[PDB]
Amino acid sequence: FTIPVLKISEMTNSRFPVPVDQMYTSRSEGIVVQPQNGRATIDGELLGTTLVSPVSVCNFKGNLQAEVPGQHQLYQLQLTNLDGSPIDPTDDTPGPLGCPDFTGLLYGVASQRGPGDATRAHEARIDTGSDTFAPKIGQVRFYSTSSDFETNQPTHFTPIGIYIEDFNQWQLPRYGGHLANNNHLAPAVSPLFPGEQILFFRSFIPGASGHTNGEMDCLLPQEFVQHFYQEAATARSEVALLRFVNPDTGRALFESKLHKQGFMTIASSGDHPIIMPTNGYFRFEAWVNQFYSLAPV
Amino acid sequence: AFTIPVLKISEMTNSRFPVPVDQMYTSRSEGIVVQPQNGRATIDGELLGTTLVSPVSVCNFKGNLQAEVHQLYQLQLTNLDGSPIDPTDDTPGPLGCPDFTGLLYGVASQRGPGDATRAHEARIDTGSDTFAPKIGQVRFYSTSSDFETNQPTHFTPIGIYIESDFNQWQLPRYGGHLANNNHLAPAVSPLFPGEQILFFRSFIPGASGHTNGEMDCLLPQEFVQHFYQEAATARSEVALLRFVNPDTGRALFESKLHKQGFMTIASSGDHPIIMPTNGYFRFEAWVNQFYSLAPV
Repeated sequence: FTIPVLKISEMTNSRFPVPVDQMYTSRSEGIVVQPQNGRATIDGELLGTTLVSPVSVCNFKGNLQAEVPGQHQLYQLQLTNLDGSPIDPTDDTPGPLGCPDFTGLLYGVASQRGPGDATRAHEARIDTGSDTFAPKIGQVRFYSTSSDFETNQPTHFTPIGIYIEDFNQWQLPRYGGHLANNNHLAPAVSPLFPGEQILFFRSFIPGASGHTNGEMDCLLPQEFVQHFYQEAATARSEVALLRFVNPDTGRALFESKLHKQGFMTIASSGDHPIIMPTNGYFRFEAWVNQFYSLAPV
Repeated sequence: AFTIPVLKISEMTNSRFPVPVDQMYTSRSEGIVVQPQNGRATIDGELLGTTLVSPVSVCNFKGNLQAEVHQLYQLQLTNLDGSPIDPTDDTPGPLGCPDFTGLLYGVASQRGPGDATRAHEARIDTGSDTFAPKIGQVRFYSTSSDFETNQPTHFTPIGIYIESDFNQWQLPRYGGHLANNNHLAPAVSPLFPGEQILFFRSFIPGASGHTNGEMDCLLPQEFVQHFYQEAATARSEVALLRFVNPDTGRALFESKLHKQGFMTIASSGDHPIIMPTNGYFRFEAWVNQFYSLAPV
């Protein structure tokens, strides 16, 4: 079994198409950690709405069906899957792969190519928390400060950041609209062993407006998802022991438990970033059980 | 031991622009020098040009909003990973720097003071005289004046703006109009008769005007990452590959993966290489540059 050699700064966030900024740990007090993107067993089984492509999460693609009545510069998208295939509500997923897994005002740019090679693009916002947001059945709407959009022309939404007018990275959206309950969701995760906390790979996504640190925590960097999908090595135990080492010194910095279901934990207490030498990276050490005792920090 | 990751064309990421690969494509490249700087990696694991491993960083910019030169701003670039720009590096420019000339359309965002944020459309003319990323000098025009001076700023790429036109094979002057490029990954071309380079093409978004946004890269970003990661020794100058249909069982065609980091096939003319969706490349054997490939 193996994990690719990568510095924190070479990692890609698996919940938003941007690099990882830092490792971070938390008590996650009063919160259910149940992301749907960046979900993969160390076995190579992708969960939730997780796809392998690292530049597709939070992107949308589909036909510009029409403009909603009354509301201006608010457009209705008829989604296809990001790879072009038609949206299939019968799939055993909460929603289309790469679909945002948080509630908030997603800021981005909607572009079109057509008729012919004619193109146009403008800022756009999609409220993943709005009642009408129903990507599971292909119904998604975006607001734009421009009316320069063609009806029935291929359209794509490129994500950028969050717009604050609120952004809740742990609040799952209703993939099927206000009249449907989510299903097929990757399970929530949490540390079960005393003194441990989940280790997150955090990024500060861009803010388009208002106040926000745009904190976005994912359980595994996208590269680990791709590697597990690719290797499909058998999990010899429920926990793969990793050890963060500093190639510069030869010094190892701390150990972490990579759980079979796809998340890491460390022996730590409180909400704080895990600051380490820039060239540090994780390496597989051995197979242990969930009772393995880790030294703090 | 050499290997290439199992991937469908639709699972591949373009190495010159942060978007998925749309299709394989081949060309005579008539009257054109193929010398991209991004997506450059020897099958040995040696990264060339301005190539980085991160798949979401190419064509992005980061730095301080130094000042206004009307709604034209001067950036004081840092490397994408935060480290200061170092012109002494043996690279043409900072890693991930665009390797084409044109009007790059995107969005410039800021966070600061405190957790205050703001973002607006922005354009960077990688062909403009002032464009000098090798020394950290880059400017962006925005239809908004809502930008803070001396606040961390980031440029997220999106597409091309057509008004100076997009030329995917014209390298920008990384050091500004008063300096010549250097440390450039070498140009590549097919040397064997009847062969042409096999490109991994994507249609990047158009922000305005007419354009198919064709962007051809020599290797999908995943192969760059894999070679960087494996660093397996090249037993010969050419790694023979086969594109197989897992559905059926048999080969569709063969391609030669050159040690320097580019592929060629036996083909003639400019056209897309259309194959069954589940098809993917696999390493077959080590051959020399004289290996004869069957057409198509």
